[PDB]
Amino acid sequence: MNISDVAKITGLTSKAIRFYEEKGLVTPPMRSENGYRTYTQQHLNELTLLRQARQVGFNLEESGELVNLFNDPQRHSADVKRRTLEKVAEIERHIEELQSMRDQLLALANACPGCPIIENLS
Amino acid sequence: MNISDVAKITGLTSKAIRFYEEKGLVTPPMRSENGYRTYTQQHLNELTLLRQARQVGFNLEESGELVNLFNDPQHSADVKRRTLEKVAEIERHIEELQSMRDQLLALANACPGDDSADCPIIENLS
Ligand SMILES: [Au+]
Ligand SMILES: [Au+]
Repeated sequence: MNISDVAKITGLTSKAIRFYEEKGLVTPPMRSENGYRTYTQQHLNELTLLRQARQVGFNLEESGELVNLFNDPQRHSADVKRRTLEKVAEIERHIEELQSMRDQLLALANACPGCPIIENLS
Repeated sequence: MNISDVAKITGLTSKAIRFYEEKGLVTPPMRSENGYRTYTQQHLNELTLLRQARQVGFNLEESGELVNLFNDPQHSADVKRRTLEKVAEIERHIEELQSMRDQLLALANACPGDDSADCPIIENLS
């Protein structure tokens, strides 16, 4: 496949695909007799993984490590699990933060008719 | 007040304060006899609103619009409206993080968590 198809299939922008290549986070694409990029199911898997890991909160470095673990035939599922539970703790904190912001906005909204909001924000 | 005083009082950097002005998000300050910016309590109020609006979820334009409403002599329900949409947006964000947490905790529970290569987490993420 060419980069365009890989994009449509993975839900990543060509920009992003080329980016992960520049960072060395995914297996480089192959070059054809013409000098253009072609990918295989293997590249599709690595990129899919990378996309979903970013979606669930993993940053770049971590996402790359997951690709490494993915390509490691002798990976320890325990290592992946520890990383996943750590990531869960972070998501929990992130949730607590957003909840704290939501309560403050709701308080401001409560004290308002149809302006405490603006007055207290400045 | 000069720009440095405003920075100390609001906690914003002088670069940030110059940025807000450059983007017309706040009222431009006047000039002193020597050509330096002079601020008034109105500037402190706009910059504070802007800093707190951002800290509580609003983006730049939304913050700029909140500042425009602030300066208006007249819109209780026009702000309560914006405020409540920002809350709906946050709740949706919370809903999404919760969903990712549960999904990761489901995969982790299915994980052997041992020295074998079989891994449901890696498998259902790639
Ligand atoms: Au209000
Ligand atoms: Au696992």
